[PDB]
Amino acid sequence: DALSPEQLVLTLLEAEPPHVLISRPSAPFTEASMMMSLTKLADKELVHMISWAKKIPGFVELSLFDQVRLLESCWMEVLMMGLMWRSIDHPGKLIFAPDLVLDRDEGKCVEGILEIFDMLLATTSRFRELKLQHKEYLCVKAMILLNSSADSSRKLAHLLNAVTDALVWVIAKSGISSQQQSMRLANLLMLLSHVRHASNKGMEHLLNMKCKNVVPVYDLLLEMLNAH
Amino acid sequence: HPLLMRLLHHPS
Ligand SMILES: C[C@]12CC[C@@H]3c4ccc(O)cc4CC[C@H]3[C@@H]1CC[C@@H]2O
Repeated sequence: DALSPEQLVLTLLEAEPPHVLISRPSAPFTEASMMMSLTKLADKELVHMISWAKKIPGFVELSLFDQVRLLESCWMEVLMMGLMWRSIDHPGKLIFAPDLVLDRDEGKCVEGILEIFDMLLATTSRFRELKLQHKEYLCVKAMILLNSSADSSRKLAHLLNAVTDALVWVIAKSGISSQQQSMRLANLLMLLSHVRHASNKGMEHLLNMKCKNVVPVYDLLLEMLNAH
Repeated sequence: HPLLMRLLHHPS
């Protein structure tokens, strides 16, 4: 009952992290200060991601080992899924935060990032084309966490099954034909390969920026990144 | 994973 589709969607809705309010530097963006802004933001969002995950019914009931490895495995992709949702109604732009809004061309100042921006924007545009709904977004983001990477594996599979059931239920609220609900479901899930692809490139790029000492990273971002 | 384990066990 705590996991009926409607109750689960409502819990995910209430579980949403708050808007991480960060601003642009007064100065124009350099390679260093853009990366500092983006990594500072990501670390702050990493703090809130853990709190968000703890509010998904049954997540804290999972083995501590599973809770760690799932968050370790999915965090970049979840971060990117959040970014695309925030940016869905704003073509050509990436709404990293409400006061941190970057145009596509501004990625030119950081080496290698522009290609990733294009992946993010291109994937966001497909989600806009499909008219991704907020409640579809909530289920999908939770599915990224839970499908990433004894009694805990059963609890995990069951918890993943419930969020999937919730997405099917949200889609069924539209009242389109059973054919079209299936097509919509496939279209949404197939886009996650592109988000995953973007997250792997983003991880690689961030690792390179850290080793080359373009930016220092701290706290939770550093730890997640040292872990791989 | 010290910070991740803290934030998984400590509420804030
Ligand atoms: C990981 C990077 C810094 C942090 C960026 C971020 C920061 C916050 C966020 O919500 C999403 C993203 C996606 C793009 C990320 C970047 C892609 C390459 C760069 O190294």
